[PDB]
Amino acid sequence: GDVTVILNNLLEGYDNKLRPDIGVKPTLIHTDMYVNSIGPVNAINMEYTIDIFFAQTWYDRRLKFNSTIKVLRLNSNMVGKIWIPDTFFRNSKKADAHWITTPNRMLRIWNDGRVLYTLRLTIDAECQLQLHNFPMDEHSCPLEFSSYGYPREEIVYQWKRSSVEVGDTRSWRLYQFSFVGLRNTTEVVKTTSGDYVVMSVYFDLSRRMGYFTIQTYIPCTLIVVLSWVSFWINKDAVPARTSLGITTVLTMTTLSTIARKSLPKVSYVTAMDLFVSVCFIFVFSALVEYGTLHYMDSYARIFFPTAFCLFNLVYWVS
Amino acid sequence: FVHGVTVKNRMIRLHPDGTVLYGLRITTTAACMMDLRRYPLDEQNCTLEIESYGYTTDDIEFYWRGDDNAVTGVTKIELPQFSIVDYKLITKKVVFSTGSYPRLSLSFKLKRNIGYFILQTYMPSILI
Amino acid sequence: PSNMSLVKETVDRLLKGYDIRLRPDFGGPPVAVGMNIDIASIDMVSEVNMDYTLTMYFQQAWRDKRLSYNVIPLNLTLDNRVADQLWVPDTYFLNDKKSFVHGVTVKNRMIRLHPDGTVLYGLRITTTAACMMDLRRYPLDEQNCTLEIESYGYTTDDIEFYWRGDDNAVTGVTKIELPQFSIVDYKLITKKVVFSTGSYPRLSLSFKLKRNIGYFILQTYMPSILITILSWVSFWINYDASAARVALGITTVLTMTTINTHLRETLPKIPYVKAIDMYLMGCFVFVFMALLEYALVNYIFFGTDVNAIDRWSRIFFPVVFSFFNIVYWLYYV
Amino acid sequence: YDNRLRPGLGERVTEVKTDIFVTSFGPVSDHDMEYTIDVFFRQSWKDERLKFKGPMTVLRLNNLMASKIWTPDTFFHNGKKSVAHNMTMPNKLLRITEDGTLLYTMRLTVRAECPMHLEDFPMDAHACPLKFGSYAYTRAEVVYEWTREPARSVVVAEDGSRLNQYDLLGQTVDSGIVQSSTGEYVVMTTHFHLKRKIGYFVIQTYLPCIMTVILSQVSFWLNRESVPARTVFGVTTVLTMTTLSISARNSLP
Amino acid sequence: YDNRLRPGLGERVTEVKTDIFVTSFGPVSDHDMEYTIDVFFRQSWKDERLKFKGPMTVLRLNNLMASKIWTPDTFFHNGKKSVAHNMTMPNKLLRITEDGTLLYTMRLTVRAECPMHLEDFPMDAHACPLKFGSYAYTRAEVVYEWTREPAR
Amino acid sequence: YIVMTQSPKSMSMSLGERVTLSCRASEYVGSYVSWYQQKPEQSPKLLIYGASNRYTGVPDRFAGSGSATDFTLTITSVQAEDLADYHCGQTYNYPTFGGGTKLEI
Amino acid sequence: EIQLQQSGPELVKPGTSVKVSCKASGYSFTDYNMYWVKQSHGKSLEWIGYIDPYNADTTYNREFKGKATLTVDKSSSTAFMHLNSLTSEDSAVYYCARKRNNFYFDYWGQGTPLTVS
Ligand SMILES: *[C@@H]1O[C@H](CO)[C@@H](O[C@@H]2O[C@H](CO)[C@@H](O[C@@H]3O[C@H](CO[C@H]4O[C@H](CO)[C@@H](O)[C@H](O[C@H]5O[C@H](CO)[C@@H](O)[C@H](O)[C@@H]5O)[C@@H]4O)[C@@H](O)[C@H](O[C@H]4O[C@H](CO)[C@@H](O)[C@H](O)[C@@H]4O[C@H]4O[C@H](CO)[C@@H](O)[C@H](O)[C@@H]4O)[C@@H]3O)[C@H](O)[C@H]2NC(C)=O)[C@H](O)[C@H]1NC(C)=O
Ligand SMILES: *[C@@H]1O[C@H](CO)[C@@H](O[C@@H]2O[C@H](CO)[C@@H](O[C@@H]3O[C@H](CO[C@H]4O[C@H](CO)[C@@H](O)[C@H](O)[C@@H]4O)[C@@H](O)[C@H](O[C@H]4O[C@H](CO)[C@@H](O)[C@H](O)[C@@H]4O)[C@@H]3O)[C@H](O)[C@H]2NC(C)=O)[C@H](O)[C@H]1NC(C)=O
Ligand SMILES: *[C@@H]1O[C@H](CO)[C@@H](O[C@@H]2O[C@H](CO)[C@@H](O[C@@H]3O[C@H](CO[C@H]4O[C@H](CO)[C@@H](O)[C@H](O)[C@@H]4O)[C@@H](O)[C@H](O[C@H]4O[C@H](CO)[C@@H](O)[C@H](O)[C@@H]4O)[C@@H]3O)[C@H](O)[C@H]2NC(C)=O)[C@H](O)[C@H]1NC(C)=O
Ligand SMILES: *[C@@H]1O[C@H](CO)[C@@H](O[C@@H]2O[C@H](CO)[C@@H](O[C@@H]3O[C@H](CO[C@H]4O[C@H](CO)[C@@H](O)[C@H](O)[C@@H]4O)[C@@H](O)[C@H](O[C@H]4O[C@H](CO)[C@@H](O)[C@H](O)[C@@H]4O)[C@@H]3O)[C@H](O)[C@H]2NC(C)=O)[C@H](O)[C@H]1NC(C)=O
Ligand SMILES: *[C@@H]1O[C@H](CO)[C@@H](O[C@@H]2O[C@H](CO)[C@@H](O[C@@H]3O[C@H](CO[C@H]4O[C@H](CO)[C@@H](O)[C@H](O)[C@@H]4O)[C@@H](O)[C@H](O[C@H]4O[C@H](CO)[C@@H](O)[C@H](O)[C@@H]4O)[C@@H]3O)[C@H](O)[C@H]2NC(C)=O)[C@H](O)[C@H]1NC(C)=O
Ligand SMILES: CCCCCCCC/C=C/CCCCCCCC(=O)O[C@@H](COC(=O)CCCCCCCCCCCCCCC)COP(=O)([O-])OCC[N+](C)(C)C
Ligand SMILES: CCCCCCCC/C=C/CCCCCCCC(=O)O[C@@H](COC(=O)CCCCCCCCCCCCCCC)COP(=O)([O-])OCC[N+](C)(C)C
Ligand SMILES: *[C@@H]1O[C@H](CO)[C@@H](O[C@@H]2O[C@H](CO)[C@@H](O[C@@H]3O[C@H](CO)[C@@H](O)[C@H](O)[C@@H]3O)[C@H](O)[C@H]2NC(C)=O)[C@H](O)[C@H]1NC(C)=O
Ligand SMILES: CC(=O)[C@H]1CC[C@H]2[C@@H]3CC[C@H]4C[C@H](O)CC[C@]4(C)[C@H]3CC[C@]12C
Ligand SMILES: Cc1ccc(-c2nc3ccc(C)cn3c2CC(=O)N(C)C)cc1
Ligand SMILES: *[C@@H]1O[C@H](CO)[C@@H](O)[C@H](O)[C@H]1NC(C)=O
Ligand SMILES: CCCCCCCCCCCC
Ligand SMILES: CCCCCCCCCCCC
Ligand SMILES: CCCCCCCCCCCC
Ligand SMILES: CCCCCCCCCCCC
Ligand SMILES: CCCCCCCCCCCC
Ligand SMILES: CCCCCCCCCCCC
Ligand SMILES: CCCCCCCC
Ligand SMILES: CCCCCCCC
Ligand SMILES: CCCCCCCC
Ligand SMILES: CCCCCCCC
Repeated sequence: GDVTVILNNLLEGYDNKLRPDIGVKPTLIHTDMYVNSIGPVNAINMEYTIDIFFAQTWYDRRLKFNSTIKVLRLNSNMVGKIWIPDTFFRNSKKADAHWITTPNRMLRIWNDGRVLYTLRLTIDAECQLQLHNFPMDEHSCPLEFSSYGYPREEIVYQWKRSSVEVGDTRSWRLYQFSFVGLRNTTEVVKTTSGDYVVMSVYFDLSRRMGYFTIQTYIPCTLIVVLSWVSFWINKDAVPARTSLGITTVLTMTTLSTIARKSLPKVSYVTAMDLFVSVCFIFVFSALVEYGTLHYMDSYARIFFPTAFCLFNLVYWVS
Repeated sequence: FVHGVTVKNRMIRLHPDGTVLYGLRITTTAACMMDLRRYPLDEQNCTLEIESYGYTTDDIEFYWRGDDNAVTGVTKIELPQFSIVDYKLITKKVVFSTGSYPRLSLSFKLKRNIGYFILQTYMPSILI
Repeated sequence: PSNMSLVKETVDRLLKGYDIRLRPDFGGPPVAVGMNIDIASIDMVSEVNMDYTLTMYFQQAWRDKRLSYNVIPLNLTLDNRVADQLWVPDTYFLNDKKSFVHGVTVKNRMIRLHPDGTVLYGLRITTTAACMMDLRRYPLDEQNCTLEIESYGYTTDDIEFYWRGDDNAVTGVTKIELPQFSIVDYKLITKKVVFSTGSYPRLSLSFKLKRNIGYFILQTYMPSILITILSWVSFWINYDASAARVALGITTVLTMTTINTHLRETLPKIPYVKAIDMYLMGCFVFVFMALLEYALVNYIFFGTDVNAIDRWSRIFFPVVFSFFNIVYWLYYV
Repeated sequence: YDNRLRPGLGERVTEVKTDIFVTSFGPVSDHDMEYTIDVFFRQSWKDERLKFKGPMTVLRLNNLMASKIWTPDTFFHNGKKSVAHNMTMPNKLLRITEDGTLLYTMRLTVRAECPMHLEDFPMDAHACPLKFGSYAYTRAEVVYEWTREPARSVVVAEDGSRLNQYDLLGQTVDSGIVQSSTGEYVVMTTHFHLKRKIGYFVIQTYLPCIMTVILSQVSFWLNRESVPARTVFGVTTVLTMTTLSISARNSLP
Repeated sequence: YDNRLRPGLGERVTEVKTDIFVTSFGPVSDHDMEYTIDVFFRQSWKDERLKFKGPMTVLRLNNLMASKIWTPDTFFHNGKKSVAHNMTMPNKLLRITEDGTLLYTMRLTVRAECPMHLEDFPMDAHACPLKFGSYAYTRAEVVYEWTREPAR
Repeated sequence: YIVMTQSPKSMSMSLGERVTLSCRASEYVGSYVSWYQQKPEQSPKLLIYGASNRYTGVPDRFAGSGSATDFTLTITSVQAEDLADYHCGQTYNYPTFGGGTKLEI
Repeated sequence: EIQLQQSGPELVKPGTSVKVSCKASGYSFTDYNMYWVKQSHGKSLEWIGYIDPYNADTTYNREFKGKATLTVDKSSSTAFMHLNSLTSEDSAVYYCARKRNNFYFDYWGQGTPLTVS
């Protein structure tokens, strides 16, 4: 055919190991992304999964051809035959391309020398979540990538006009957060091997607390009301009062343990930890109130709900 | 493993003199036996034992290029559970029945963050 | 070293001009591929994934005129890498979920060329075969788990399967020692499964595992029986002791339902009711009826005869529970 | 033969008559909002280059010839970590008919993404999709089709259901186009309609909840003078309710 | 060189002298009745085809030459799923002595099956086996042996 | 099989006005619902394929629409050539056709 | 272009079989299935069956199962429908359609009127 001869001519005398314009000028690469879906944000492991269609285009004077054919649209077969930039993701704990049924890669070659190379990736990017206030935490999770071995003088990156072709967010597995937006940056990081141009995409995610309300906040408020109801029970009922108080505080301890299990292992008190601590204070105070009463009730009947509501207002407004 | 997206995370750079700069982005689950007798007040020491497998000291020789600048990025490591107090670079020669081989040891003296266990473990026991 | 050169020449002739893309007797009668298994172990028989991990020495023997030699009298056992240069049947396990040939030290493969042309090709395969289990009588259930060896690309017009050695093809099943199962029986079946692409040969190796009940007495049945007997203690406490009897009742009921939920959470989310579920719900009926018996006693008193109700319960609850056990165990065992 | 060019390049549009035989509809993971399905994914297409005439009309071969010739780069749009089975050999078949038609079947375990709206859980039904199409070739180069009638082109094996808490009511197929900055791509969609079986949750959460509320209402028959008994009756039931709610949320993402 | 043919094929049994150096006896997974072990699985054998004369009496090479020559198809009978570590490079050493002797060691993580009779648990002791041998070659083709005293 | 129902048995409209012909499918048919035009003593002629895709050589005034079971064929401006019997047929299952709407003046 | 020529109109007594042809010239005959549609005067189009010419694989409607037999001549590139045990209701106009793909029938036959009396 007329296309097979073009490919044979292009690959004839083609050094796959050499980048375009090596020793001449840095190779400008324009990268674009289609964020198919931001997968689950694993706050416990400080990582999140993202599925993308990563596209990168560059000019290669070796891959230029003049003929009636305008483009050479090719599958993954030709990806390994020509020079592809060694773009790796700096904050990817583990990433893998898609191979079923065939490798999910595309490669198009224009007459001038444009080489649009796209592939589908599933990156388990590392987002350094700072959950000092949880579950109201808002995170700007990045996704960096750069050439692994080619310094700034040999491979330069740049963002095409279309910033990021983010897909429809309805089908995303992002249950915890809501995708607020995207923002791109391009900075020259210095390291031991040289200076490398790094392009980073920050996805801004804002947490939703509805599941945490029905999961943690509501049970703790209900058990605090269970602590409250002890006051209306007659003071003479020593076993009843003591039983209600102990059941309340012990199940509060259990609820605190499971709520902390939801969180990762981090050494700082969070907002949920503050709320459960205040609930501890309330239930323990009710038990001690009956302890001192046996060894006043109406004052507690007012102070406990009012203190809890005022603390709720102060805590929630923050 | 070595990461392989979008391509195998590997670098080769030939310098004019002959030096071959060779880099790999590596994730290692390294074994670290922990003496948890003082846990959670424990200062664990975990090591990475770099060694040549088939080449003895008569054939290969290791060294940290830069006496202590050969290992960087340790300070920026914000480990959620531990605090990296110190780290050392050691060069030795371990002897097996097959021969003597060069060894590099990268040791981190991690320290446990007591606050998380104070809030999680110690405080419930104290209140109980 | 002369015989080494002779064998090198023979194997070089065998591999010279060998079309791996074409099966033996291509454009001819189907090649008879005999099979024989050596069950190394059966492990991880888990109902949560509805699968079982089977490690086996899977041997296939098939004639191949292209691999026939007559100069050398001995049988040539070649390095396993030669399997990559030889045609082998494209067999697969239709219910396999995750399989692998063992890696160390080398690829666990065996290739043995016989002078007549027979090829003995062996693999050490660890396969997580899918076994859809009927847990209706669990844990007193027999599970019929199968391995379905089939030729993927070659129809019955191009390949045939048979258990080489008939019932003696599969060995080592008796030596298997499952932790909670007893392999009471195993069977070998030869079928011809028809798909839209054609009719393919099939070998079904089916094990009828029988679940050991001893562990479930220790962890499942005996604790619930003891909790029911404990709930019976409330009948021996006078009706005035409201706190004691109520605490005994609610503690027993809550522990019973907690036991049921904790056990069922480990198992998959099957809709139907199991035998262990049947027993647990039956004993929950007994303990909840003990609590409601105290409730009736309290209502009848506050809202001689009440001692009559308490005494009749004191003897009828163990008797009715024993008859429930009789019916249940007779039906299920 | 050039493996890098599709059949009829520059003169035709490569029509691939795909087909699915669901060997087993694997378990549905509501936590991951995905589902597993093992299929005999068959594709068929005309390739004039692979035209022959010999003693036999159809050449049944193995995967080695499949790798040597052009095959469509079909991928699943909502696929997530699928595996092409390889034991014992690559589970693929290639069949070159003398006219040039190729029948290329592969055994796959595709873990497709099924976005579920769990608003009516557990009395909920989900239409789990499975969309597939060419990755590199636009609608002007590779077009997909159902080999049989669309209703009869996705067949599910009778004794293949591996579902525990779901019921495969049926499947419905369709064909459409995906717009992209890269181009227009033909997509074959098939929705498997699953209905969750409420049986497990009746005896796991609904029955415990009903018995707990009846247990709490038992306290209305105890005498009012017995304060500890009814107090423990209430507090133990509320604590049981909290535990039930927490243990019921973990069954879902 | 035909790496598909074992040394002395049709003339002699291939004497393989093997020894094990346990770098670390891994944790015992009594739940799965299995244990992990990390070993320098050394095995040496004579090979007349690999005789040479030169300035060095020992050719100390890498795994690439190990792939090029015949090596025994040793496998662990009770191994479940082992790992042949290959980072940074295949952790194997291959040394050819001038007389034709080969020393071929390799770092392995064998996860082997250890059937436990837990009647006296937790006050119980076990003898976890580590069996290995040729997968394809019978006793008349290759025979294994300990390079030193069996105790040592 | 799938039964196709044509709601307008016979529609009478003047020249140059919007007209919509409906089509109902008993079961799911997806986008496999074609429309055909058949003049008297003549074979059917395909106009709309898929659900809204316009067949080649068809005037732009024809427009199809429909997702699942409700399908409509709309003529923006009826011309003298647009007076014939219009059929809707489904190819999701074995082929079936509707009664056939006839356009009059 | 594509042209489907059918046999001319004919009249036959009840109980006598009849065959109707369908000749295609524009395209390669074996690539696409050939369908047969019956249309009685004033009634809806009714599908009889279709034949896959390459392997001659046939599928029939339940109503016409046994009433009609579909055959093919690849060398002549013709599709034949054979009707047997004809009755009064069998009088209708028959078309042969070419199914381009799952969506539409591309080219229809000119039409073979059938009458019985
Ligand atoms: C230590 O040992 C391990 C194994 O124990 C080695 O890891 C293996 O390395 C080999 C060689 O590099 C890999 O083979 C390659 O696999 C490519 C696709 O792999 C996918 O499928 C396999 C299953 O077969 C999965 O295991 C993979 O997933 C794992 O690997 C990826 C990284 O690749 C990780 O990110 C994952 O997390 C997993 O860990 C993948 O899902 C396959 O395409 C490739 O074959 C192409 O390239 C060769 C090069 O010679 C060509 O000959 C061949 O024809 C193919 O080329 C075609 O396709 C490319 C696709 O772009 C086109 O560009 C070409 O033009 C042409 O069309 C190769 O077979 C193997 O996957 C990997 N993992 C295993 C075996 O589990 C380590 O490398 C080794 N060393 C070190 C230092 O660790
Ligand atoms: C975590 O735990 C590891 C244990 O593995 C600690 O590593 C040890 O660290 C100590 C101190 O840094 C090392 O001790 C060293 O001993 C050397 C002598 O032995 C080696 O000698 C030559 C090199 O000269 C080698 O070829 C040979 O094979 C021996 O291995 C000294 O040379 C070292 O330097 C200094 O030693 C003394 C004082 O210690 C000075 O007077 C000398 O002048 C010299 O400058 C050093 O002392 C030890 O080898 C390490 N490995 C072990 C014990 O296995 C880590 O330190 C620990 N983590 C942290 C953070 O401390
Ligand atoms: C290369 O490999 C070949 C093939 O294995 C070897 O030749 C076979 O060696 C086996 C030894 O196990 C022979 O098997 C024995 O055959 C006896 C006669 O059986 C005849 O009828 C059967 C009917 O099916 C034929 O298959 C068979 O070929 C014979 O024609 C049997 O009486 C034996 O039965 C029992 O023997 C012992 C106990 O005595 C048991 O341990 C056995 O398990 C079995 O129950 C036995 O079956 C066989 O006859 C040989 N020829 C073949 C198979 O054609 C070569 O020896 C080998 N060369 C080497 C290693 O150098
Ligand atoms: C699914 O399962 C199938 C099983 O069929 C696997 O397919 C086999 O995979 C192996 C490993 O990749 C292939 O082995 C390869 O063989 C090539 C050809 O070997 C011959 O030719 C060379 C010279 O060209 C001779 O040296 C050799 O002795 C043979 O005569 C080799 O060229 C390959 O070499 C590669 O690996 C070696 C490993 O040591 C490297 O050193 C090389 O540099 C090179 O990278 C390799 O050995 C085998 O051919 C495949 N087919 C078959 C039929 O076995 C699939 O890999 C597996 N997975 C998938 C996804 O399909
Ligand atoms: C685990 O569960 C699987 C279920 O899939 C069981 O596999 C099936 O087992 C049954 C019984 O073994 C198979 O059914 C039939 O077995 C017959 C055995 O021969 C008996 O019957 C014949 C005829 O009645 C008698 O003449 C003879 O003396 C024996 O008494 C086969 O002969 C049958 O084949 C015949 O019938 C079929 C169907 O009509 C025909 O197609 C055949 O050509 C032939 O004429 C038949 O095979 C059944 O085939 C097995 N597979 C299935 C159902 O898929 C396992 O047995 C079970 N294992 C354990 C350990 O529990
Ligand atoms: C059909 C066969 C079925 C088979 C099942 C057999 C079921 C049968 C079992 C029925 C239960 C036995 C009690 C029946 C009598 C109760 C009534 C009573 O109070 O009687 C007397 C006391 O009661 C006793 O004498 C106590 C003897 C039983 C105590 C056993 C405890 C051992 C626990 C071991 C558990 C360890 C668990 C080990 C784990 C497995 C006196 O009553 P009274 O107050 O004086 O009133 C009468 C006077 N009046 C007449 C004037 C009113
Ligand atoms: C710890 C508790 C122990 C207690 C022991 C006591 C013993 C209790 C015994 C329990 C019976 C055990 C049943 C197991 C079988 C599973 C359920 C089932 O199959 O339902 C099926 C019917 O669908 C429904 O039933 C839903 C309707 C609601 C049922 C709940 C009503 C609550 C009554 C409120 C009243 C409150 C009281 C009012 C105030 C006084 C659904 O099953 P499926 O899977 O989806 O499949 C389809 C159906 N199929 C199976 C036929 C094909
Ligand atoms: C993603 O990255 C791209 C490239 O870095 C960002 O687009 C760039 O945005 C700047 C500022 O808006 C543009 O500069 C301005 O251009 C306008 C129009 O020509 C001109 O009037 C101004 O004076 C100024 O020069 C820049 O042109 C544009 N890049 C391109 C290629 O057009 C984009 O904003 C980033 N997306 C984010 C941050 O969400
Ligand atoms: C008179 C009497 O014996 C009393 C003793 C205990 C009482 C039951 C407790 C649980 C109640 C739950 C709901 O309120 C419905 C009624 C309900 C079943 C009650 C019926 C009447 C009983 C049996
Ligand atoms: C920057 C960029 C933009 C688009 C692509 C892309 N190329 C294809 C080819 C095929 C299919 C199905 C999807 N492709 C997508 C992703 C897309 O556009 N979707 C999901 C709507 C790649 C890179
Ligand atoms: C391609 O050919 C055209 C016409 O022959 C010519 O004008 C153009 O310069 C050529 N381009 C090359 C050789 O790169
Ligand atoms: C699990 C928490 C137990 C109670 C901890 C109380 C200590 C104070 C925590 C809040 C400090 C702001
Ligand atoms: C007692 C009421 C608790 C909830 C109060 C919520 C107040 C609204 C805060 C919204 C953010 C400013
Ligand atoms: C469908 C099976 C429902 C079984 C319900 C539990 C039966 C318990 C019987 C207790 C007898 C005292
Ligand atoms: C729900 C009330 C349960 C009462 C059980 C009583 C059992 C013994 C009855 C004897 C009557 C005299
Ligand atoms: C289980 C049903 C018991 C019915 C008892 C009726 C009691 C009526 C009130 C007068 C005596 C308490
Ligand atoms: C006192 C009797 C209580 C019930 C005894 C259990 C019977 C088990 C039968 C087992 C089947 C053989
Ligand atoms: C030390 C625990 C609280 C004790 C309070 C008792 C009443 C004064
Ligand atoms: C005597 C105190 C009455 C309490 C009023 C309600 C407070 C929530
Ligand atoms: C930063 C350390 C915080 C420790 C937890 C608060 C004290 C219980
Ligand atoms: C790391 C500082 C821990 C603070 C402990 C506070 C005890 C209430």
